[PDB]
Amino acid sequence: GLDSHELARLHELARHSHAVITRHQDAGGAYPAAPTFSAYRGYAWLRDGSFTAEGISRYGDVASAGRFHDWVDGVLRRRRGQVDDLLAAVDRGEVPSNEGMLPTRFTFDGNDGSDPWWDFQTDGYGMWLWSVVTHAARHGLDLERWRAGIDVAVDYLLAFWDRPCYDWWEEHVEHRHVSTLGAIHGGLVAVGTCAALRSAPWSAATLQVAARIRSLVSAEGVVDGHLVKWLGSSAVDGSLPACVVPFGLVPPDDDVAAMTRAAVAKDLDVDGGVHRFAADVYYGGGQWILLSALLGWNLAAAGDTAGALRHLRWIADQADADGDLPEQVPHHLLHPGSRAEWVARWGTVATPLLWSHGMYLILADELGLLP
Repeated sequence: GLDSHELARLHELARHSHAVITRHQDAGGAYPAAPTFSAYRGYAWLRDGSFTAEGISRYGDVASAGRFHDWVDGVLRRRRGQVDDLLAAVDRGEVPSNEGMLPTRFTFDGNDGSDPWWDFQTDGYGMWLWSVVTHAARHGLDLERWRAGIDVAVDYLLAFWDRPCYDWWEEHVEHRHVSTLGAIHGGLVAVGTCAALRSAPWSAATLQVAARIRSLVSAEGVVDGHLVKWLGSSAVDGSLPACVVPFGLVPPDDDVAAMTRAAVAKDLDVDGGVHRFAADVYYGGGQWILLSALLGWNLAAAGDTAGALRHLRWIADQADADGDLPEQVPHHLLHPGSRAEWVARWGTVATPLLWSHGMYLILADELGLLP
């Protein structure tokens, strides 16, 4: 589906994607979100990092991906006691406040980088479980290397999966977001179906809770045949295809998968560039590279190779002169009048965003296009 001109460019963007991610990986193994963006620099997210790590693992850099998993594992083992205390509080009928929960931002030395009152999220822990299991399977690795950190994440998610939290976008703490539920589900199914983990004390529980997540989504997270952004809403969010691939609420051929891809395309995809959600005013609500990649990945997995390629091409067209991929671009803005104030406050849009590169690597690999 690609000529020599396109292939050369796509190959080069893959090589550069690998290079930029590994150049900016912290000494301790964390992947930063964006080394030069004011509001993100100095911090790591499990969400960004897990997708970045999966792109790097697919690319074949076992060493780099492993160092990320090492970093996460060690950070989580350090929270063994915090998690045990949260669980003990629950058992005493004293449910912890959001202010006491595990963090969203991490410093590179594994401390809280932000206050969870303001950004409490559970998705990243689910993503990490998915990521580490997938990596180990791909490369034939012994999960015992990372198991104690897996155990912390599992225990935490089994307790807290059903709690309201902010979405991937740091919005709406009172709601239960389907792509958050989906991320947790993906992680739980990954560990619950992993033969190396068959004897873990939580083995059966992970699949039972995954089933509970699917029940909740069936009851409150599907409208008019499609997934919705949060339980009890009617609208879609551009994150929702992740619920299909990779997180597996439904398979790619399911009607709800098809309808969800179609709804996201219709409501949020403009010319190949996918918006986050209709009300998005962040930088005016631009078109997100990672979301176009996510949709493309989902299209590839459904057999729509042409649609996948169209989204891959759109992403490639957003690379700057150095090959760096921004977080988002303003070719179409949902709320154009809101962009200037973001630029004025926080600077120009995060570029490179490592997650953009990670997602590019995943989509490229899905289409057989890694060099």
